[PDB]
Amino acid sequence: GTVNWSVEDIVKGINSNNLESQLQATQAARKLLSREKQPPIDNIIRAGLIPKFVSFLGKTDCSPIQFESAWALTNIASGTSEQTKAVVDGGAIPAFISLLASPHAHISEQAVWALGNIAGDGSAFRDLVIKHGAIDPLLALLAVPDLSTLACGYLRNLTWTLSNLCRNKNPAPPLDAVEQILPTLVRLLHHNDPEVLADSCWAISYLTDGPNERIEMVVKKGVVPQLVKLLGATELPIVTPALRAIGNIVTGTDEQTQKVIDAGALAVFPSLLTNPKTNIQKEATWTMSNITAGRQDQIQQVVNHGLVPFLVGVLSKADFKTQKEAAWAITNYTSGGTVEQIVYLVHCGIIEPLMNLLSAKDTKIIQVILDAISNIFQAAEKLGETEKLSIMIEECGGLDKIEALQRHENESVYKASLNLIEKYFS
Amino acid sequence: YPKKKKARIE
Repeated sequence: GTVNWSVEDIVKGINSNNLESQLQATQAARKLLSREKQPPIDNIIRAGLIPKFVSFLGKTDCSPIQFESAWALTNIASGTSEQTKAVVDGGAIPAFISLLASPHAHISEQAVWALGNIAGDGSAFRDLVIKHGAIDPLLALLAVPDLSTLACGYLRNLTWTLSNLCRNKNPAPPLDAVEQILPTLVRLLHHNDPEVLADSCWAISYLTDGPNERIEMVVKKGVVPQLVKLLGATELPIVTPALRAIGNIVTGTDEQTQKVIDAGALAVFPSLLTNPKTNIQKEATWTMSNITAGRQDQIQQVVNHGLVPFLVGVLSKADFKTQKEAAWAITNYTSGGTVEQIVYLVHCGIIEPLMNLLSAKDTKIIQVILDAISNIFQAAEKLGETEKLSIMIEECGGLDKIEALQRHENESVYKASLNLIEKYFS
Repeated sequence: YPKKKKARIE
């Protein structure tokens, strides 16, 4: 019937003065555009069909053509920035916002989907969708006593579009829009569907990626305990965004990191720092590094949870990026920690893996490791352990690596290695 | 990050 039409026949049908022929041609276009194998988006655009689809969006007495045109425009807007721009130039944003209030659930869902693609293009189209007033009807669609009564796919699409309205930076979403959206986000964050939870955590991670004031906007709503709970979840698509959000939060002030700590997040890190997924380990070590850069009582809480041995393990064996994050965490620990805490760090066996990592070509990790060693040597000086630590470094082959670093391109590597040799190895 | 956009496929 409407299967495998040529764009020529689609154009012929849409250009006819017969609403039913137009509907048939629009469904044929939808079926062309809904195939995985290279949907002919550019051919549909060149045929000048976008204005006709946008006009069909507003045919209230023919809901099927509304639905078909909405689906076609959704799939067109799902492509490159230029194709999304072609959709937007046709005036589709206000038409989709108007359709959000359609009495037909599938049409409003398709409008949500299209607006999600448009906003997900980037900052400019996101803020334009916002300026057209989509947030109010979007949130109204979710204003029900129990989210469970809503259709699953409908709720998932709503959550995804909202997350896209929270996404992207330079600029970040408007403050008032974020405040308007956040309560519904908090509610979605307690929903039971895995996809809704994952997309809500992704939205929260978007919103926490910025100045401490944005992190505060999010943290004030009291979502950190729920974020930790989800950090403990079994579904990787949930743990990943929850961990990203927690990391972004701990990049803020020490009080926000303390809010993360009080929720019990550290107890989850024995598994996260041994998670078989590389990215989970990497981001968990990055979070730990941003935690060890905090106050001394927070370093002490890291110690009490037995996470220093796990940092040693990650530093000993892990993907190289995770090892970079571990080196950064150790350097922050040693720069901000007490003498007792640095001595404990040494007692857990950090020296040997820290030295083994000095043979890597990455110059910045070498600088980081040398800074950590300098801090440890200061802590030892304060106790008179300088010689004992020097002997330990000699026994594991670290002295050879430092002596080799003396003749290194980077000025700071040069100078720091030479200074270590001159000050602690006579 | 996850997909910015997604088409409705059938």
